[PDB]
Amino acid sequence: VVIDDPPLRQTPEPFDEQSAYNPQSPIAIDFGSSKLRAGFVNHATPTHIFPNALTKFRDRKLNKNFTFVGNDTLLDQAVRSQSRSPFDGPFVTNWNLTEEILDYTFHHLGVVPDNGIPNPILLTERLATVQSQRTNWYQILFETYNVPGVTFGIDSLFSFYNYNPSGNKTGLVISCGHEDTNVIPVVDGAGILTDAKRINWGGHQAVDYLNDLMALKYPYFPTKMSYLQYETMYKDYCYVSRNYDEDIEKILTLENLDTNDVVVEAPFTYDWRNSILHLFLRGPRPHDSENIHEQHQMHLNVERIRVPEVIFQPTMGGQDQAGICELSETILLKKFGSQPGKLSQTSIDMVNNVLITGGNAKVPGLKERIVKEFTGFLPTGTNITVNMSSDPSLDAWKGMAALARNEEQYRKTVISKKEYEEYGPEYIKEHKLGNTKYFE
Amino acid sequence: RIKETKEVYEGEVTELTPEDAENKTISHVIVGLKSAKGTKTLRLDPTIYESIQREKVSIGDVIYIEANTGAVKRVGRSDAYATEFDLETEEYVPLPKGEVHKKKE
Amino acid sequence: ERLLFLRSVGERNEIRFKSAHYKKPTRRHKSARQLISDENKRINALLTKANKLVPKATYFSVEAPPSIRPAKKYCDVTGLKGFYKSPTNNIRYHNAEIYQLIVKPMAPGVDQEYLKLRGAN
Repeated sequence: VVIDDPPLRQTPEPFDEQSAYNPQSPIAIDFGSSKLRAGFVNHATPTHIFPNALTKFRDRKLNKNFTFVGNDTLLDQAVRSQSRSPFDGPFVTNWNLTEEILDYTFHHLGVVPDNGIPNPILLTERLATVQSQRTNWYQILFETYNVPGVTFGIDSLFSFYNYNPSGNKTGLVISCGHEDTNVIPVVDGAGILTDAKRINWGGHQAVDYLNDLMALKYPYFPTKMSYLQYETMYKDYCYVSRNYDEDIEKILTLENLDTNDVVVEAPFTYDWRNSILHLFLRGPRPHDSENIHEQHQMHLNVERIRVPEVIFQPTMGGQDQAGICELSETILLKKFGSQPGKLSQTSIDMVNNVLITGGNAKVPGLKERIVKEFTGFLPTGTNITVNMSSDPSLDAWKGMAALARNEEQYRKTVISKKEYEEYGPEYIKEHKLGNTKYFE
Repeated sequence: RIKETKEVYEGEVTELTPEDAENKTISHVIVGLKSAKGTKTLRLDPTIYESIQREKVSIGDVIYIEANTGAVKRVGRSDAYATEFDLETEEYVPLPKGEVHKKKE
Repeated sequence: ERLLFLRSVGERNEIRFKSAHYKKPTRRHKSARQLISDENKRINALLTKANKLVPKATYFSVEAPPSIRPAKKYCDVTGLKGFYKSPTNNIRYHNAEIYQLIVKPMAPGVDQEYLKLRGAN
């Protein structure tokens, strides 16, 4: 019996400021999929990381309405519990709250304002964003703030630009993120969004799935654990099996039971081998209902594989869509000019360049899984090389930094306020790092 | 005493497309075979295509192809195609974990 | 007490970052599903105008289609192979003791939240 307590511990010093700055230098925000970070362009690493959450916290002895938005939630647990994200689903439903978030970020940057904003901005758009949300973002960043430089871009494609700085590389980009998982094919550094696909399942849905299975495994439990406790035991106690099918027969079981079968303990106050239900529920050791800790204890690992393995079979999550393997197979073989039987040359170098990223892809065992299934459907003898990032959430920020180092690419990606005033909000610059047109 | 080579193609029938090219009598057939180490594609004469038709082979079946003798033996439907119906007479067999093309002397 | 730390940091956050004469436009507040319906109506209006150019969309054409391979079946309560499904309950179950221990004495209304994981409720 090895027990783990899951309560969140965080009480840092307050986030701060950098007064020394250049007003003409661009600034980068990396919303992306994980919705967590920002920083100055000239630095190699992001300066600040925010939880993307807002707390209304009335202060006593002077009763006014107060915003405790952002990283202040990490300081106090009650302020953390009061917090909620601006995003409703795939997109933010609270635009003035986003304005408050952005102004908090600008103050934490340490810039001295000039008119609206004196500096160019780097912005990550969500893939294939809705036109009304495009207009909403335009009226956020240009009419409200008079900005010299505005860019639109996709975070996983920024990741591809980060690990392919030349900008003329074929490749296949997968992104497993907090909200959704997308597949995007890239040809000569220009991604094709007509052939791109995505699944609505994301990391947040995975933690919700774990919470649902956890509500089902013990309907009667003395303690209600928080969302972030579920997040911690998801990021610490879920790994990808090499293949689901044989590993669900022997569910780390018989001999491998009581070697890796971890029991999860709450924060505060006929044979056992014969019953399969008892082995699933209370583990290998005999259950003692009298112990208050063991009544508060909970046996996990029973299926810690199901939670990452929903992305390959999305019908387990209720969504009637194909998985990562099937979409990657039909992109690599059926589409992009490859007749069924050989890979086209673009498809060959797509196989040679495959990147796993997102920041929700830090679950162990994903690389070997995707390599084995890529070997499964491809012709024999084709070399498969899949590249993995050390911090997969951090790739898009370095990507827009590396584009900002590329002066002609940056000049081709800036939208200024005069174009938004003239062609209106229907128009977008067709970057290789941007969304295509809506119709046709 | 005779020396001999045995060449075996094995795996799941991914694709099966007979080209007729009438001038009834098919010209040839293209056959794709899938294993755990990858897949291949094969070009076959119409006689072994008819012998394939006499083992009731469809897409998803696992077959035995010998290069020289040209003998065909079906093994059963694939494990990935098990849940098309809840219970069916077709024997379900896993994929060959080796390569498709095996040779021995 | 306790309020000094939070009071001080909130003093640092709250006072510049805006253009002349702009404020909250008190716009209508909608949830996300509302935005999907309005966007769907928008390209619907565009295509009905075009019908009276080629059909293409962004948020709906990146939707992953359903798979052609039949998906693996799993038990609803345990998660192994669902060899069997109960006729009355429509619940996938693994074996006999699972059936008589969970599927039979299940308290009603739990079968829909069982199927809600697979979205068959």
